[PDB]
Amino acid sequence: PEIVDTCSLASPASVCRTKHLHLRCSVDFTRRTLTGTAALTVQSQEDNLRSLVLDTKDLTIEKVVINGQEVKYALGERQSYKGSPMEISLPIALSKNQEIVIEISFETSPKSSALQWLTPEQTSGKEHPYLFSQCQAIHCRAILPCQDTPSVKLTYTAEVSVPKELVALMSAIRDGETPDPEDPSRKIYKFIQKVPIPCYLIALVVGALESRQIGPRTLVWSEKEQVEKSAYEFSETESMLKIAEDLGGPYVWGQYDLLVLPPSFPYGGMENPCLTFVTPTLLAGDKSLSNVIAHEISHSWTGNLVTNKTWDHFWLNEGHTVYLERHICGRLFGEKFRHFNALGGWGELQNSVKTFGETHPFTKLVVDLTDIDPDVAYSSVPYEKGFALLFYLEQLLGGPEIFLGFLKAYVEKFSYKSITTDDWKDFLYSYFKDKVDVLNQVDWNAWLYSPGLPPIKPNYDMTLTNACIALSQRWITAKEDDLNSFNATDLKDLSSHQLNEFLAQTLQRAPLPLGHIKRMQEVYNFNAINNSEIRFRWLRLCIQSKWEDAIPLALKMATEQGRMKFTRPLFKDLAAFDKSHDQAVRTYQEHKASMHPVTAMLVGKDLKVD
Ligand SMILES: C[C@H](NC(=O)[C@@H](CC(=O)NO)Cc1ccccc1)C(=O)O
Ligand SMILES: [Yb+3]
Ligand SMILES: [Yb+3]
Ligand SMILES: [Yb+3]
Ligand SMILES: [Zn+2]
Repeated sequence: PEIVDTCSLASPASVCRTKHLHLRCSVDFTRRTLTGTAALTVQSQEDNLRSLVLDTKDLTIEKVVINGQEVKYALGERQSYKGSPMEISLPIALSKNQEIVIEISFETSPKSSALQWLTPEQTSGKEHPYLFSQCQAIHCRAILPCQDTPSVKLTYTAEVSVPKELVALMSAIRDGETPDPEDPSRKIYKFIQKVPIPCYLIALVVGALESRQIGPRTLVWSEKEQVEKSAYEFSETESMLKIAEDLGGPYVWGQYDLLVLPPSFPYGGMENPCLTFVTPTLLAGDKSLSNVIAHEISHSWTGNLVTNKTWDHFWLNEGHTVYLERHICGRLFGEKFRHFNALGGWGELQNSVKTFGETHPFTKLVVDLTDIDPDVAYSSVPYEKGFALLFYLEQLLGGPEIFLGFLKAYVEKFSYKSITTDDWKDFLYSYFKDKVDVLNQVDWNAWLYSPGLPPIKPNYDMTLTNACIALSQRWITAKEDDLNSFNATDLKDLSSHQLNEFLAQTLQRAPLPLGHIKRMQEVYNFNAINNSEIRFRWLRLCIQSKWEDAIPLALKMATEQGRMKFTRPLFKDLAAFDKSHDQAVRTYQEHKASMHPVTAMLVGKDLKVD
């Protein structure tokens, strides 16, 4: 069974493996560089090992030290988004299982794709700068030299020097703080991660952060202006951790803290161990976007404990996490609610497949990422096709209680390891050996490796969806003389989730006639709704239906936050509207230099600019 990581230029785990990183760096805001040493404890997996190769991207290497002396190394030629391989010549050949420590002195580039450096103007407080990282999938190599593949798990410690007014946090347990001996305007924050993790989980923030406690093992961190609102928004967090522990087994990471990032954070959430990062666009005021916390919590088992061996197997991380996310929300709010969210996810899958096209290779569950940048291929597919496959399997094999038994056993089986789809499938067959005849009914080749919508759609309870579908059908089939029958009372029995689903249904049939959209604004006043998911879908419906009044609203939401879920389609829709096209491109050009580097790249590709 031969499997190597095609996104990594480092020596693979079969040659050598990193066991520990001790990181000592200083955050230089004047220069937008992180400077320090990465000491890697590396274990040879081979006899007579004399060299090894590490991933780097846009790093400046000052030197490499083993056994107190400088050693030879060479940087290869850059291999586009993969970066440049660093070969290091070991001073003494290693036997199998021998471990050494390699200390690499390095400096990042200001344009590190792992990092966003924010001026004071780009923060809430307006007095201090801010830095955050995002290493998933393959940007850890833009921060430090490493075997940048999830097929290798290491523990880590780190000492981070920062201006003394600021606070540093990491994906790790805080292990104290002191004044910096070599510069008193500074502080050193120390950190310890005792659980082996893939390098994509290394995370760093530095900024003017304050914390508030919201449960026995949870602090919320943000700038001061966001603290009170974040505490309320994420108050279900401890109750979700308890349900998750019930489903997954023991939470092993100690703390579960939340960090609410500035608005340019590119994702809804990122499951950094001990410190989940979230977008401030979750702060709807009513806890209605909390499925995102349920999702990040669930990664504490599926993803951070049982990890995909390479990114071709990313659905293992996300499809399982969505399956557990939806169970948490099902426990809190009922089984009809789990089916409603499950049925919504099928529609998001329809969208993604329609968008790439039904034979596009990114619509496959297991993807081949050789020479594909993971950020380009990134979509809802591994989430929703992965969830669809699990929910189909749940229904085939006897229901949620039985399938949840399999999930817990799966996590116990593969804790602290990195696995492939074939490892998952083999264990699925082993666990359900008394139901192999059922298992053999599944069209594995189609579910796993075929493009498009899955060969079979699961059964979904429709109770909560029906009202959404009816209202959306009323609007789609309305003629001019029917617009007067709509009224704000149409919405009185719909939850925010149902309103969001009404908009998703209607957006799938966009455009609507412009008079319909204007009437919808007259009677429902969707312009007033600040809930980001609902506002996103409503602005998209308005732009796709060619409402000029919506252009400044859509542009302002595209640029005042940077969650890619929202920014990328808003910009794409604005460019596809002839009236807003020149402005969409201009606004992108003007904002580009102060955007997140990955977001800037993808919006550029979407708009075909550069
Ligand atoms: C498209 C994008 N997706 C994410 O941010 C997900 C990232 C993730 O998988 N974290 O674990 C986390 C997530 C999971 C489920 C719902 C929303 C967000 C987004 O929502 O902005
Ligand atoms: Yb300690
Ligand atoms: Yb009529
Ligand atoms: Yb150009
Ligand atoms: Zn996830």
